[PDB]
Amino acid sequence: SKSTTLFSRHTKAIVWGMQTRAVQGMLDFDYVCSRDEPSVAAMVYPFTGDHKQKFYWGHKEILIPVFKNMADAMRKHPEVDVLINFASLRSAYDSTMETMNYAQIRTIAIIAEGIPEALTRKLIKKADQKGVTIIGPATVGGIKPGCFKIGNTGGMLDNILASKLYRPGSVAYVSRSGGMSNELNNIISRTTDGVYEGVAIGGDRYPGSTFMDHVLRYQDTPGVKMIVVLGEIGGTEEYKICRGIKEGRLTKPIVCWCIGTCATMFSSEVQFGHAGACANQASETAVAKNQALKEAGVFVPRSFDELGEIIQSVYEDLVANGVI
Amino acid sequence: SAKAISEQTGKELLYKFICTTSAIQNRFKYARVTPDTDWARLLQDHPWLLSQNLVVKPDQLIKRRGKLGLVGVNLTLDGVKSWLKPRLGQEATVGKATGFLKNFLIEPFVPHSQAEEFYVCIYATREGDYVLFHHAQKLLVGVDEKLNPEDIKKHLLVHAPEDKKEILASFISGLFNFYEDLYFTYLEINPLVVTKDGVYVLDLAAKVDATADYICKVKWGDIEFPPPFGREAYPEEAYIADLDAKSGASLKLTLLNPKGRIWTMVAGGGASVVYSDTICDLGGVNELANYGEYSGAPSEQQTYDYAKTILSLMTREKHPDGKILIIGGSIANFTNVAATFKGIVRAIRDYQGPLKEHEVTIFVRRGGPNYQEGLRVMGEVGKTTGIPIHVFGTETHMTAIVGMALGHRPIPENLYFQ
Ligand SMILES: O=C(O)C[C@@](O)(C(=O)O)[C@H](O)C(=O)O
Repeated sequence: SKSTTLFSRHTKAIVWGMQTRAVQGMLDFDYVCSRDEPSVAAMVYPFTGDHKQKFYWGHKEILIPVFKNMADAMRKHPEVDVLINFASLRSAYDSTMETMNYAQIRTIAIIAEGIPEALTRKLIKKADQKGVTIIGPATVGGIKPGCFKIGNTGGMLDNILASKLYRPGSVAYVSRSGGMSNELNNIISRTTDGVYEGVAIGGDRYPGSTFMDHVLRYQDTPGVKMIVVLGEIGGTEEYKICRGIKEGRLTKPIVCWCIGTCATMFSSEVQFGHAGACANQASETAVAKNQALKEAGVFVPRSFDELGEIIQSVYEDLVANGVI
Repeated sequence: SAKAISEQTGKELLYKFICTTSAIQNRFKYARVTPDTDWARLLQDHPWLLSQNLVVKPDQLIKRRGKLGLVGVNLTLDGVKSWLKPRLGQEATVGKATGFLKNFLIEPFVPHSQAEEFYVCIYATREGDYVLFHHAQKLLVGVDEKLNPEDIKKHLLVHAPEDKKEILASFISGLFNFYEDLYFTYLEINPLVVTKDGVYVLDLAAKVDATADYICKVKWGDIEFPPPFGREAYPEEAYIADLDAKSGASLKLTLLNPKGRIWTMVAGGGASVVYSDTICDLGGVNELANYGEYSGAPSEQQTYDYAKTILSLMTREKHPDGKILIIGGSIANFTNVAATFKGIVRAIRDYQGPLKEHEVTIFVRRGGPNYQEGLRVMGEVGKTTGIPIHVFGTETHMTAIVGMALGHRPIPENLYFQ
């Protein structure tokens, strides 16, 4: 694993792409989170010339610079340590590799779906060399209430407010699905004191960072008291949680459910929507992972339908013992 | 995602593009047989079919063909025709999948000893590509490493017959470079044969990373990705796949049972699977017609085009108990629910006739940007068409509508639109 802490209420990011709606959405979040400053320092968009774009900080109109060249944005905004990459699948590899020539960048989000797995492996290799945390590809991103939200994650203000995403509770999560990450925002806000941090690792076969990369960050974060994982059929990554618990490395309660139990009932092989969501062996099915996690001490509900109930029971037990 | 290719596709690419000091024999000496084959015309194109005995086997993404008794070995042409008579067109169950044997490959028999047979496999992991050799040796080739003949001799060919090390190493080096250049993720040759006359590829299975089409289209040409054995390929699936190709947004459709009475049109790669899980937990696996999803803020026109495909497909033949459509999703991050539900609502309008003939009941649950207006137009399209539509929002648990639609729980009217 790499850095325990990716974002804070001082995080400054560069957004690669002309994504004014996502940026303004980030600023709305920043505002109700009572951040001192917008989380977006600059955008990079090579299809336009240098310019400035109008956004709103509350009711006040502000200007955020847009740079044709990454080097100008980096040089002019040395406070930036996060880049969010909305480049199309065709150019996300090259713009991400280029980002990683800038030592100031410690975290990158890669949004695009459809990046070849062999290119992502090379991005992962370079990120691992440099200690850069990659979130994605093929992800909406993630959210750290009070601090920072990646792009479209969490949507508009009405949802930020309804799911209490403007201040951290005690529950951290990691999901393979972005849409379901926002459903977890909802479930957790209703059953606990709320999300402390959530990450959507994306649906590709080789995520830039895995379940266990973030689970470990959560184990090591004092403000986190329990951890929720939405796994999925395909690959073996969830077994690393079992191992982490067995080794005594993971000690906070973990609630996990793996989606894709239906595939055990189909007569033929089915590739689901996520590029990584296809079991190449019996161990990679959701049924197998769910059973293994349960046996290892993970709180596993009977099905998705009972996830909220087990989260709340674990949460209430932690309150009862003074942990929360 | 990674998609299997037929043995014939893999061999065509291998024979065209592999660079090796080795002399590969029987290049392009294969013939495809279907139930529509004109055997005289087949023989005109492939005179070598008479020149020596033959091997015949299906080429349909069936694995372990030898251990299934599905390989006819060392046959004359008359022997092959006789071998095909009870197989060509027959049902076959392999594992738990059932399909028709419809595509077969004929190739020359190569006489050889067991000690001239070798196993080679390359497969992708996170940490790089493992190369397997057996006469077992296995080597991880890291993401930035080359695989030279001397690396193969050193790490993999320890036990190989001394007089075959040079040609094996040359072949496997070229094979690995071909694996990388054409964006393979899995390539197995079982067996590779090396006799005094050179190298023979008797067998091949492979997957390529289909997302690399924009890099590889020149080499791949018009490459075919067949469905897995046990399913058919349908034109509606190809229509959606072509839409999916044209946009950042994700549009996916897989037909599981075209006669099934339970259809889904769910937003999100995650939620679609959860809805599908729930349907099967409640006993509906044999009536689930499809898996698919839309996600990533598709336009209203994209959703309409997706929806009209579904609605077309569920109004082909009637079902005694009517049909259900599950229009579900999470609370979306940024997909515009009003724009997308307006597209679905317009498809429903255009199909309201068929949808009433087939006794369709629609259940909706969705949150997200503008979801309140999306839920309203769904409610309005039901009232204006006669189609029963039950509409729920963020205050209903995501999957509760599955239990409702299959009769396991009552419909709570006190939750409509919230
Ligand atoms: O519409 C959905 O339910 C999925 C999604 O598009 C969203 O807006 O939440 C998700 O962010 C994704 O990008 O797949």
